[PDB]
Amino acid sequence: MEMEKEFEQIDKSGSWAAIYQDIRHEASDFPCRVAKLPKNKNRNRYRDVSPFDHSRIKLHQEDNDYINASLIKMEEAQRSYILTQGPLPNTCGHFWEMVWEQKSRGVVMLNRVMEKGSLKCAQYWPQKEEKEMIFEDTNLKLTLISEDIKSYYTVRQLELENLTTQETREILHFHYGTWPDFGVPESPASFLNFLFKVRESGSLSPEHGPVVVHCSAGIGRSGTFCLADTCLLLMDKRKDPSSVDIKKVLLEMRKFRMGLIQTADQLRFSYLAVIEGAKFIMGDSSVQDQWKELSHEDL
Repeated sequence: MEMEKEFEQIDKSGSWAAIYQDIRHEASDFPCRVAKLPKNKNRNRYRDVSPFDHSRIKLHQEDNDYINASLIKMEEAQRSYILTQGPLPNTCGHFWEMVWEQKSRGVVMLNRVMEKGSLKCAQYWPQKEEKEMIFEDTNLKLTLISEDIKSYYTVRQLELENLTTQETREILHFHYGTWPDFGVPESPASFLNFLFKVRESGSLSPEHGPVVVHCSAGIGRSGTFCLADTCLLLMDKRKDPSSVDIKKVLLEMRKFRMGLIQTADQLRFSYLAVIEGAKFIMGDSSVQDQWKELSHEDL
C-alpha cells in the first residue's frame, strides 16, 4: 500500500538514484579489522567487500577462524540469513565447513561461475554424480545426488558428509542462472517464482540453520534476494502490507553487512518484487501459478 504509493512517486519524479544514494549515506559503518589482517588477504575476493567484525561468521577451526561471510539476523522478522562471497579456490573447504557448523539446509547461488569473461566463483560443488569432492583441509565430502534443471535456474540435491563423524546431511542448492552481475532479474515473476521455490523447500525454516546466500561479492544480488524475502515475511507475520518500510528494512540489514543492494535499479526491483509478492501473502494463492507461467521455467 504505502510502499506502492512511494514507488509511483519516486518513479514519476525519476529519483531512484537520489533515494538510493541517501541509503548509502545513512548506512552503518562498523570495523572489519579481522577481514583486513594480512593473513586473510587471500580469503577475500574483493578488497572493498568485507564482513563487519560484530556479525562475521567464525569457523570452528583453532588456526584461522576467518571466512568472508556475515550473519544477517532480522530480529523483528525472526529470520536469519548468511550472506557470503562466492568461494575462492582456497576457501571452498571453509565454505562447506561454515555450512556444516551453522547447520544450514539450503545454499542460494545467484551468480554464474563465469560472468563478463572473469571467474566470479569457484566450482565449489560437484558437477557429476560420479565425481565427488573431498575437502582435505576441513575433512568434508560432497556428492551430487540429483539435479532439477529448469529454463533459468537449477535445484540440486547434495550430500555433505563430515568425514570425522561420518554424519551426513542433505543440502539443497538453488542456483539462479539468469541474474546478471550488477543487474536485475528478467521480471518480478521469475524472481518470485525462484524465491518461493526456496521457501517451499523448507530451507528457510527456523528449525534449520540460516540459509546461505551468495553471489560474487555477496552484497548486490544477495542483498536484493534477502530484502525481498524479509519484507514479504514481515508483511506475512502482521498480514499488513502497509506496515512495511522497505528502506528501513534495508538499513537494518546493512547493520550486519556493508553494501547490500548495489544499484538504484536493484532497489527499484526490490520494491517491484515485494509489491507483487504481497498479492500472494494477502491470500491470492493463484498468483503463484501465474508467476510460474510468466517465468517460462518449463522451456
